[PDB]
Amino acid sequence: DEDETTALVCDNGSGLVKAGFAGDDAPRAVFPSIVGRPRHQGVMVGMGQKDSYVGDEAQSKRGILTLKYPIEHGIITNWDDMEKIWHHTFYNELRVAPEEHPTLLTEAPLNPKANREKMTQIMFETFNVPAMYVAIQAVLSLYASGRTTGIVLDSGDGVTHNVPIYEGYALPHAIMRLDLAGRDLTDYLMKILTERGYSFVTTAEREIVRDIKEKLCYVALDFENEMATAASSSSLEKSYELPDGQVITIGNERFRCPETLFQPSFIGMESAGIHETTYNSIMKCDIDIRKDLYANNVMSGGTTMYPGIADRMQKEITALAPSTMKIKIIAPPERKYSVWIGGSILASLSTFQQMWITKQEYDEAGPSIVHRKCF
Amino acid sequence: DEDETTALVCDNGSGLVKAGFAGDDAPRAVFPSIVGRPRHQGVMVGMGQKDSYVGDEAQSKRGILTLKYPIEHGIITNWDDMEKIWHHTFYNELRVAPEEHPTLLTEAPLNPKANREKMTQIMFETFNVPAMYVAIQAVLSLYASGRTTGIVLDSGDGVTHNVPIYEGYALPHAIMRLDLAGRDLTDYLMKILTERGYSFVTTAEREIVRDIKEKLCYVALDFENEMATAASSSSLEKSYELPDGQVITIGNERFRCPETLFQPSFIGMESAGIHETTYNSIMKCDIDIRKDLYANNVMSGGTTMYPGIADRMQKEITALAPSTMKIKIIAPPERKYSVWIGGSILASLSTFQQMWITKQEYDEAGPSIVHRKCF
Amino acid sequence: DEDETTALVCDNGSGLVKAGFAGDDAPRAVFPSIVGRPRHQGVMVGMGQKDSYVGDEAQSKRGILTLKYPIEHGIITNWDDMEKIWHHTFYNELRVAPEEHPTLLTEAPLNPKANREKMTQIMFETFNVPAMYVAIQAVLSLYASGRTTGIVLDSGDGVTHNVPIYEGYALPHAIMRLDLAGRDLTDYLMKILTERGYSFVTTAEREIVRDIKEKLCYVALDFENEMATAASSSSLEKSYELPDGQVITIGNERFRCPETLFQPSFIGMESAGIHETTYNSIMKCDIDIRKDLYANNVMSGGTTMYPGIADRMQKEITALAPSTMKIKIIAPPERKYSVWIGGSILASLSTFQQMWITKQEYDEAGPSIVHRKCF
Amino acid sequence: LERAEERAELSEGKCAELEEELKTVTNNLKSLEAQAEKYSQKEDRYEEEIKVLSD
Ligand SMILES: Nc1ncnc2c1ncn2[C@@H]1O[C@H](COP(=O)(O)OP(=O)(O)O)[C@@H](O)[C@H]1O
Ligand SMILES: Nc1ncnc2c1ncn2[C@@H]1O[C@H](COP(=O)(O)OP(=O)(O)O)[C@@H](O)[C@H]1O
Ligand SMILES: Nc1ncnc2c1ncn2[C@@H]1O[C@H](COP(=O)(O)OP(=O)(O)O)[C@@H](O)[C@H]1O
Repeated sequence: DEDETTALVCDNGSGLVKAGFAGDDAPRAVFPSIVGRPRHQGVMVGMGQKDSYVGDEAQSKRGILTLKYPIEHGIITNWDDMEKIWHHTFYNELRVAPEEHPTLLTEAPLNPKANREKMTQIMFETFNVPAMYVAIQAVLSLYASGRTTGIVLDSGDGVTHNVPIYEGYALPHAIMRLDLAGRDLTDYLMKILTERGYSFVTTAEREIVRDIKEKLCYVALDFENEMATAASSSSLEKSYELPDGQVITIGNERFRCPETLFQPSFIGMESAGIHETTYNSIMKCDIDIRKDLYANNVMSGGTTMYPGIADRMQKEITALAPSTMKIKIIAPPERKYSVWIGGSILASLSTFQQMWITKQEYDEAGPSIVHRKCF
Repeated sequence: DEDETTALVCDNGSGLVKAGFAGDDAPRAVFPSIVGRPRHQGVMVGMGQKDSYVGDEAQSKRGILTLKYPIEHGIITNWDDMEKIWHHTFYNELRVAPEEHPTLLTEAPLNPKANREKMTQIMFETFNVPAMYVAIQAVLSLYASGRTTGIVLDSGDGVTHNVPIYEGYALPHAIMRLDLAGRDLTDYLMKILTERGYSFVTTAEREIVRDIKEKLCYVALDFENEMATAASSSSLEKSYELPDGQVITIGNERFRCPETLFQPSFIGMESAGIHETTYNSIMKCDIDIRKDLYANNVMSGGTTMYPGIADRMQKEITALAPSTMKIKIIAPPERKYSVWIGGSILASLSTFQQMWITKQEYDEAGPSIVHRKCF
Repeated sequence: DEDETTALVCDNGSGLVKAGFAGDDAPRAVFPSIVGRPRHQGVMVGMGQKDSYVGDEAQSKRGILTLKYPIEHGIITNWDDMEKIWHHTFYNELRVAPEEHPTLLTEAPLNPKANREKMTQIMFETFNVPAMYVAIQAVLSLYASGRTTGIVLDSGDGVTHNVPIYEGYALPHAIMRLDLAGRDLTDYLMKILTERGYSFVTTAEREIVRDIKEKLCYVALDFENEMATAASSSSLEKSYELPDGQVITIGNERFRCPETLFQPSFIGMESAGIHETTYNSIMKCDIDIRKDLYANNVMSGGTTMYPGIADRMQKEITALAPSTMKIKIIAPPERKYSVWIGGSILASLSTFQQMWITKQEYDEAGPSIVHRKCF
Repeated sequence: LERAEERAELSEGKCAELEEELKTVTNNLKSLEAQAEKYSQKEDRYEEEIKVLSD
């Protein structure tokens, strides 16, 4: 429905796919990366009923569906489900025909090449796109934020990439790939809500807990002060309405879940924590780089929206940092959306028009071309 | 009448309560976790007749009683009824007053905290026990089975816990708790027996179906091959004599009911089964742990009392496991009783003498102390 | 268990520790420079379990331990862990109390002096050694190799030192120190194995990649030719088996890891590589020295075990070198162990018996004495 | 009613969001009040370092 062959932009995460067209400042819609399937035997005749539901269909009919995500910590492992998600995104909601538009996809720079090669392959081979580019999420948040330098901290649903960029350059020896994200925080919360008497196991229950976290949780500027207080008084509880009319109240679990980002040991992970990985990405860079990365701690993705996180991360790095150095977090409202936004900006740059893989180059070069043309 | 001031041990599950003294062989008595109450109007007078019946009393007079279980899915919800079960257990069969004897009770680590707090509180406030401890059923299973390392698959009456333990340490993020247990297998059997022409709806009928399951059902090492014959010939049926002289038989339903453990969807549960949970508990553990857990899958609890289960599980995990690796199962004759057995072992260890909560510690701290000192 | 009060010899690097007695041919025990600590909460009672594990204990029980290396690029920063490594080495494996035997420790001359002062201090103040001598690894390398003159090429796990020696004298202005070593080569391998779909981040996983490197990696005489071949054919792929039965197949990563020694930009290092520095160490020496250093380029320490390394280094130095001149590399089987051997040789020389610091000269002078008595 | 209640919920949603933003901003206000004052004090500590260094 577009009146120009603008590039399409789709940010495919473990959570939701943000999608819209290049040149806008937002996706048209967010398409949860979900393909649902009925888990019950039909009794009534003439009910329609499909073998699978996609995106918002999968969540709307979830009462009898088992819901699964095709993306594991940033890598697509279930390609059948992503073709359904992508098809639905273009076909029904973005009202897009990729055959007439270049498409820009996003990815962590640290993920296996198999994902960037396959995403390049599907847009050219299944959706017949005239051109492709797969972009780096550190880059995309920095474009959206108006920055060329900084440590980009995603703390997303899937992966935390911890990548320092200076003057537009990667500083790869200082990268901390971290296997800790919102999907793990959610599982932790289900176990501690079980301690409170509310057992969340099945899909409807998993989606409820993800909704509880998104509306009730925070990290706390100072964990121990909130911990001691929340564990001692009901004044720190917050309620949530369960869909059947029942309610749940949450106390110190409200922050114990988000806290895993700073304390990965909460879920059995061996990790420095997001504030130390951010710190180490600054620390491992050259001495004349360190000052610029300290002043540019850059947020990306979701969870960066938790109360106390922008103030806490700045304090946690300051506590590890040398004196003299001025430490600052860049936490724009373009939060949870900056990677998609960066894609819109990048796709549209005049300086990026030659970075696109064309269909002819793809067909001659093969799928490995993404390694030579994108990153 | 005892020759030592030892601890008392009671495995109070959602099914039955195994009770005896620490340091002894087994439980002195096993009670149903049942409190029974009459559902009829009396006509004769001077007939005795209780307001409520407990344990074996509840079953012996069940012809006119409705039978309720104070414990469900691993948690006591009716503390008053458990105090009644315990008064009877301790004073009438064990012939002991807990006032002079430390008492060990059990739970799963993922049961709501209320379970451990009420177990501790009843014994300290209504029995005046000098000390308390709430134990981990998986730990007790490992002591009884001769292991410090393995996956404990307790397959109980109300819940399956599925927890990896390595060198005496928990790997808690890898616990795959499942909402499928022996009580659900009984209800499934009642529905399939109804399809066969034998409907059961009231308590007397429900207790009998559980008894039918316990004596007639098996799981089969290979359910497809078992079904090929069981569904083709009457030679695979087994008869059960009902209390009223009627005879009920079961054909391939004899193994299809237990099969739920490998097919939870049979009762409407969103799960692939116990072997999937066993496998994922191993998967969530570090690579240098996994080799020992594959070699040490531990069956404990009841419902493991189905012929073909040790072999069924070895095949089902081997099928998911990497090649080269040896997958092994521990399934001792001390099945269903192994938790009690472990209780006696733990309660009496010299290394466990300081793990006990004393009455003085309880009175000063209140019941929340169990959450901090036991585990 | 030793029949003489000979010197103890221990080469303690950032990777492995080689320990034995002077006058012998080989270390009696080899330990990793590792102290391990449990990162999990204990669940079972009476399980023993140590607070910390050392050397081979640390690796043997590693499934639930985080493993730390006390040495950072050649300098010991964690002396709590090193006194454990030394105590274990002496007390349990060499079966010696250092109080009865002199001890020789080793380090590069550009290693901060603080480390040789502390090595002298640990043996005198914790182990009460009667005497000390901190040796130059290059000195020990030339004794073990049968040389007085030559270039010592010693890239290790920590750093690369690169030092020319002529007639037993050092030419220190020609030392080319680089922050380029096996730990960084390993980090590069972890990133490129991630590119292939095998992401390794935890201690167990990091140890696996280090083990993959040691068993599978090589350099090849010609990098462009090996690269072009690996990119064209499966004939250069090699498999590795992992502890849980997983198998990884590795292609050009097998030599791209080692390649970093010639291409330091792979790990963010500002360097032209080890052949440029080996060449410069010869070049910075007087022309009447250079002829003997060119003909006696001597490998010691590990990484020298990569097939194709002796030939690539000889070829690159030859390409950089003037024509007519004969360039030769000595790469003896006593590789990775030759420094220990040199330690044994030096400690036992009659001409070296006056070089030992006694626990008297040390106590009167203090720790700084190592700078005047050793190097 | 459902729509009005929905508006109450949407408006309460906004109310809570604004409240969270209010508190975030207010908490930032307070940390900034503390910083503006600490900074005014630093404006003086630094000015003093200049005066001392000048002397
Ligand atoms: N307000 C919030 N409170 C708590 N967590 C949040 C909040 N906003 C975003 N996050 C978390 O971040 C993730 C969604 O952010 P997003 O980066 O847009 O996902 P994606 O990478 O698919 O685009 C979810 O896990 C969500 O729980
Ligand atoms: N032969 C059998 N067939 C089927 N189920 C059995 C058999 N024997 C024991 N069980 C089951 O054991 C359960 C109670 O045992 P138990 O494992 O000790 O509970 P828990 O461990 O949680 O305290 C009951 O549901 C009972 O049906
Ligand atoms: N087969 C090999 N492949 C790659 N590197 C090797 C090999 N053998 C030895 N090295 C390296 O050398 C180390 C052992 O030799 P050494 O230099 O004496 O220890 P260090 O450098 O810590 O002082 C090992 O950690 C390994 O990283």
